[PDB]
Amino acid sequence: NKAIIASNIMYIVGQYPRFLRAHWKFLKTVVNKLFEFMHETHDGVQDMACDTFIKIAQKCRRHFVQVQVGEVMPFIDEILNNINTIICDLQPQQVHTFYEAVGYMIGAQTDQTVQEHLIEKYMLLPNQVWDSIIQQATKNVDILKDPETVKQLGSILKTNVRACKAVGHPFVIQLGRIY
Amino acid sequence: LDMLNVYKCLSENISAAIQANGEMVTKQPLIRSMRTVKRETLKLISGWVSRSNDPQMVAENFVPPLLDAVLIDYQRNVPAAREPEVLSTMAIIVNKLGGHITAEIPQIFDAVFECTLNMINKDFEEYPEHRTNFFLLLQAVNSHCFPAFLAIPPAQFKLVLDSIIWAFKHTMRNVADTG
Amino acid sequence: QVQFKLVLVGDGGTGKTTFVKRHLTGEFEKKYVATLGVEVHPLVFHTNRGPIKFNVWDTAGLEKFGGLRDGYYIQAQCAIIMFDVTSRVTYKNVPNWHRDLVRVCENIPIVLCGNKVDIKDRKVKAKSIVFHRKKNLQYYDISAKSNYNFEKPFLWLARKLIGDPNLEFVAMP
Ligand SMILES: Nc1nc2c(ncn2[C@@H]2O[C@H](COP(=O)(O)OP(=O)(O)OP(=O)(O)O)[C@@H](O)[C@H]2O)c(=O)[nH]1
Ligand SMILES: [Mg+2]
Repeated sequence: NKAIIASNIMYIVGQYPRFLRAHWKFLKTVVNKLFEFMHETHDGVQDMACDTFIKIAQKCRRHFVQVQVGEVMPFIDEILNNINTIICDLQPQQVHTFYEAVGYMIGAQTDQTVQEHLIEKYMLLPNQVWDSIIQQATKNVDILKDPETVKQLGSILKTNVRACKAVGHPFVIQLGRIY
Repeated sequence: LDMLNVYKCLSENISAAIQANGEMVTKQPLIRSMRTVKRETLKLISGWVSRSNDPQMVAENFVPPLLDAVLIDYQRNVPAAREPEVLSTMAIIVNKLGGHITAEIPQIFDAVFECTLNMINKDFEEYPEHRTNFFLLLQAVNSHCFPAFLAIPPAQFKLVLDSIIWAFKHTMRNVADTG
Repeated sequence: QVQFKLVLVGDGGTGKTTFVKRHLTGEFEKKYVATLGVEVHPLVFHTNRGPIKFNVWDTAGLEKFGGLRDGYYIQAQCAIIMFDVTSRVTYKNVPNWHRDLVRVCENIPIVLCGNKVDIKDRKVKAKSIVFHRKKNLQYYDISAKSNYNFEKPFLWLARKLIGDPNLEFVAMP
């Protein structure tokens, strides 16, 4: 029962960004609740929690990259310094939906310099796998024939595609780095 | 709308030219010509809002497109390329719209404030026009949109007030007096 | 073609330096970088009676960047007091500048210049500018930003120094 209820609460709160955009503390509380639900093993809850989060990010993108009252650092930072501890239990597709969600936040930081730093760290995790697979391919190109490494190159790219859909043009700094 | 598009086209053409070859480029036909479309564009925008007589309609239609077109453009410009008249143009609209714009100070001050402040916080000489204007703006906001200074966090507010101290320490009579 | 020593004085931000630059370079300085002490600048105008040279002693207006203040004036042959119509304070101190100057130079053609006429919101109405009258100084309204009455101060001083009321600038090689 609790999961069916929690989902509806999360659906309702997801439909009123106007209210979230006026009440940071609540927004904050909601986002964190979603981050917790992201390790929930009950059926569907993780799909629910991701849908809501991307929804909210899209609609409240600016509040995550600008410092709110009662804080001394933009929420994105906490989120970025923890990506792994949050998404560790998510499935492949859900991880992409998560990356797309943060991508929208990044797209809010119009300030060149800072957006660039945000972007570099945003793509830091996926980049490690990439950089790794790449150096080994520069020793034996038979590796790009390895089932597992090809499965990863797929997922890395898939992640790169979502980030780009949300970040927009500025994402060029990333594309150029691996193009 | 289109006029804003071309304004932004030129504003990005100029900044690049400068970023690629230093201030010097400003001192030649084409650039000075492109500066002119920008400046008259700003004259037109501010020149009308001044003699307008329906604040809300003006704040809900002719103001939001200014954000991405003129403000975030002024933000993304290289220091040498930013148009000082952007600040003074905005100052005039605050004087006119007043309370009807008090809710957009957040969005505006973001783009221009801090980034402009870093151009005028090293000494008391460089970027004269930017000094003068910036404080006509800050004057206006404080004068007709004070509530804004309360909405923002104590950390941001402080940064504002200390900026004022900075004003009245100037040796340029006008800047220090405005402070 | 002999020359002359011209001492330029006034408050800070008055536009003394800016005025001088305009003449030699033709450019207009928008920034305010206060002059420390003095900066001798030779200026040349070509008249119908041979070239003429002014050694502009652009002094400082600020009190802490003063220098050998009254010490610069010695041996002067003409002067220019300048104030800013946007700041009354700089007109109320004019008497102080004329003071120091004549205590060093008893009788030399002087000119009083109200700079910044171009700025629409003028805080020093012409009705108030009367100090030159009883001290028998010449006066002009000027703007280094628009070249308004740009060469009046110098043209007048030339009339006096060369003892010719019909001297005219021409800019002949
Ligand atoms: N609008 C306007 N501004 C002027 C005019 N003349 C000078 N200024 C500005 O006023 C300031 C005056 O600067 P300076 O020429 O260095 O003044 P100053 O008399 O040399 O000051 P000190 O060297 O300290 O004695 C500069 O910022 C100029 O850009 C003018 O005619 N019109
Ligand atoms: Mg000087």
